[PDB]
Amino acid sequence: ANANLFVSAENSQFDNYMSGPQVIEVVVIDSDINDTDEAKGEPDVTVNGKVLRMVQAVDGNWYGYFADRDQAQIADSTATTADSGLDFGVFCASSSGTAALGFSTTETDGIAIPITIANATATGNGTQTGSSSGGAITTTCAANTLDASTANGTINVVREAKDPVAASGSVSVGQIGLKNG
Amino acid sequence: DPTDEDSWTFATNTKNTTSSFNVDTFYQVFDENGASGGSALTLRTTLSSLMCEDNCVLTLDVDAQSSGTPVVTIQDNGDSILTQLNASSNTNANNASAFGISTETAKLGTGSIPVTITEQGPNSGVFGTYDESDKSVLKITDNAKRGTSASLDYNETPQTILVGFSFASIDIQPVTDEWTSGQEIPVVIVDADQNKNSRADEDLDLNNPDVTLIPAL
Amino acid sequence: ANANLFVSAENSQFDNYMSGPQVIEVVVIDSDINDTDEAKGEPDVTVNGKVLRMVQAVDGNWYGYFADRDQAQIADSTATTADSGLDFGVFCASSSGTAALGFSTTETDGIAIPITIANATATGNGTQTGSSSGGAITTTCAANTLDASTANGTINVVREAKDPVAASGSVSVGQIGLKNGTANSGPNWPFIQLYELNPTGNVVVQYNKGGGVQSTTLTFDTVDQFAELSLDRTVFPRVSQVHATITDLWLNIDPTDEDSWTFATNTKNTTSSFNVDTFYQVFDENGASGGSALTLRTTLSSLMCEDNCVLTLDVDAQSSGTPVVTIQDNGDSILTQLNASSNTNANNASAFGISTETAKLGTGSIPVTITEQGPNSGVFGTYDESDKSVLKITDNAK
Amino acid sequence: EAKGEPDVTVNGKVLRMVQAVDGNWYGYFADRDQAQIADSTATTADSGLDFGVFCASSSGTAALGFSTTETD
Amino acid sequence: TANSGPNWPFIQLYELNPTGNVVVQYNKGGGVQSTTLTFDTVDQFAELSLDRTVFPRVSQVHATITDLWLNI
Amino acid sequence: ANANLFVSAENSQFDNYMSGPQVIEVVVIDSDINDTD
Repeated sequence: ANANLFVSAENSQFDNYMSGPQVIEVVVIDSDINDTDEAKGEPDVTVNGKVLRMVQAVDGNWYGYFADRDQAQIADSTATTADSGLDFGVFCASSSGTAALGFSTTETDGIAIPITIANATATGNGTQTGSSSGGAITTTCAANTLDASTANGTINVVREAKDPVAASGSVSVGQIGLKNG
Repeated sequence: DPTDEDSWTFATNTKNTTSSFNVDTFYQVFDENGASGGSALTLRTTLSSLMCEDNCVLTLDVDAQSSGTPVVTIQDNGDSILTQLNASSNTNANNASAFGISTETAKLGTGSIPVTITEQGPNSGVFGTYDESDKSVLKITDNAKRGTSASLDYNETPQTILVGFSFASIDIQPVTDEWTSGQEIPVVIVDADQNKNSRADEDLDLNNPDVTLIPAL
Repeated sequence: ANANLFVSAENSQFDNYMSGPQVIEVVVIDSDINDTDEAKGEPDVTVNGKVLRMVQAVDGNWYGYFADRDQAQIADSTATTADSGLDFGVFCASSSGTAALGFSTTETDGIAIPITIANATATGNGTQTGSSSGGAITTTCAANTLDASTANGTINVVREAKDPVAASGSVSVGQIGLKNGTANSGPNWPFIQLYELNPTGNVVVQYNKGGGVQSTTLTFDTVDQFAELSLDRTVFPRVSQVHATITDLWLNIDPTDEDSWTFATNTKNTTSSFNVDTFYQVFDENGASGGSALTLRTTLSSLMCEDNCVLTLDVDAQSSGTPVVTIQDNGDSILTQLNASSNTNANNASAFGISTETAKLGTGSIPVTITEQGPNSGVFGTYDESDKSVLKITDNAK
Repeated sequence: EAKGEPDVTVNGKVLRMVQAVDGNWYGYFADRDQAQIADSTATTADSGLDFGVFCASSSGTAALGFSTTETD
Repeated sequence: TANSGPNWPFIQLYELNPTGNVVVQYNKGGGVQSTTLTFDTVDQFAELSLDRTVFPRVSQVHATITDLWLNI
Repeated sequence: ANANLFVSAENSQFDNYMSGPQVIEVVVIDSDINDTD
């Protein structure tokens, strides 16, 4: 398990394999950045050399969730009703990170946010259901996309998530700037 | 889910021959505490594209030799909501095709034996049909015949569920050479037919009608 | 004990068994969430896969209390007067959590809150006394139920509860939203969450944290295989103290307090109306009143007692005319010589009784009191802290 | 910062701990009968073995401002 | 206000068993610390020692008393 | 990689060579100065 980095797929029994539409949790536990009332720096975590953005939680631990792009899209197409079966929520482009989450997600292939689309435009508002075949995600998401959402928390593949650290003094939500924690 | 306890529900009846019917797999039709937790959505035609290699499908055959008496039935437990949809007096609890899920009757209705498994720990990868009270979804029928069997399949490797009886042995064990007045010595019975639960310790209580035999002096 | 999860029933001596109407305390102690001025997230704790709601206290620890649904209901039916005997207070439905406590309790079989019912309606106001048989709890509780309550703190099965953390700035009462946080005298804290458990079946308590999960498994079964009595010596001289120690898991109802039990043990009282009986908290651990005496003899079968909840005594076994054992007051009981006539003396065990409770614990019917050696030990004794036993050998014994 | 009181027990009963300026937690206890017997010698206040004034366990909330109910 | 105020310090009274053990526990994450003490008469640890055997005419008599009981 | 100083061109395979119009990243990671408020 190393010392300070924990990854869900790290299992000796299964020889560190992962497969299918599964989500992988990355946790950092370290005493250097464990405080929640001071603005310590986000820990620098990468998968295949690309940056993984980590949110601090109330236990003083840093969380991040990732999955394969095509498997998330293919699995999400089965979820015909929202927040049931394998729903990853809504597929947004990498550029949408700043407008939707409030921080940059540009070194990722795409993000999956738990909202619903009210105004199903072709461009500015992402894809609710995903593609049965998969591929590149190109539809973007904006700030007006979040406010118009009529049902939050539509992700069903992660259900037990720790509370993001609150905004006090110098500290932002999740210590990295989530718009709603 | 890496943070939660994962629940899966299967349509396993391999002898439902209705043209519309197919063996199928569903995700989170229940919770780990036996709540609703959402609708049932088809996964059968997509399992090829989600990296499934003969390992995402559960099938069951209640009567393998077609003797007329079904060996295995299904029952409710603490991690599922199963209901007897045919409540007619003409049938009983040994009819596996008389159970279904009430909220999801298109694909998990009468016939099409629904079977539910639950994850033993948030991020373990080990699933079971038992609940925390040790009550399995799958039970052997009360009128089952010796020698007959059922067949359960995961990962395209079937296993037989054989029904059999066990010879018993009783033996009083005197602590020393002679049993004298005012001394407790053990009496030991070995009969596998009274071990009806492998996850629980069982007592031969007079008052329980389902304990069929009790020692007597 | 794992690292950060503590469950009361976790005892190597008794092999993690639990039985009867007992309440179980779950405590989380961790340095990651120990602060009380910041809004840290409730820790994620489940029993048999169902959510356990945890309140933060002033020591920076998270508490939750649970019990079997049917055993709480059956035991509560014995408590005929409020806040005496085995009272769990009032039984509310799962939906009532939001209206009564101020937060959701929907993944539970029922909740037990410490109030009293003023307006005993059929629907909107819960059950005061519980069912002798048990079953599903369907009566609901509302916000107007709390306000109309005329006596708060009626739970007697949990008596030593830590103070809920106070509401300052972003922080709510108990950090999860209790509507009134005065412990052991208020209408919300403590409260017991009811779960339907399987006799002879396992009970699993889990805590999910970053870097791995802690579990504790318990067994729910009759526990007469761990129960025994020990005496201090083999042979007793004439004015000796008889120091009797009882170990019984079943007798530790309160996980936070020192449990007191009182017995009518005279097996030769032959009066037709008389029966050997068991009473709960007729005294304190400090020898105070601590409530009335309420019958448990006809209910012990339904509370999972298998030949292990009954104390009997025979003062003269060989009927020689001289009684070997008598009884005396000590620091953990209030015993009185009701026959104070000069014609009798202190060797007459039948001349002692309890003054406040004379129907069933009067003259004759030798009352015997035991006290728990530690809040959550399960080891009881007749000795007090001055080493004065209740049971003494008579001066003229043969 | 408002850190939680550490959980300290004597013979299984809770000991209430006060924080001091050195960042340490303190508590003081004694046998009940010995304090009472010794206090009877102190006929003038704040001289000899005076423990001050003896209060009941319930008095903790009204006098100190926090609960002392698991004490004698 | 310490040692001149009405609340600090204060002593919590406990009923203890003569010739019996007294156990102090602290419960923290990752294990518990315990310390056990005995409550009994302590005249078996008490003695007086003098600095010398023979004393000349204007000597100091240096007497040392060790007694657990005397440390109130 | 030392302890607290990271330079992009530090590659054992290529023997710490650099060439051409390339940009080089220098990163300092230390717990003494890691705060941002």
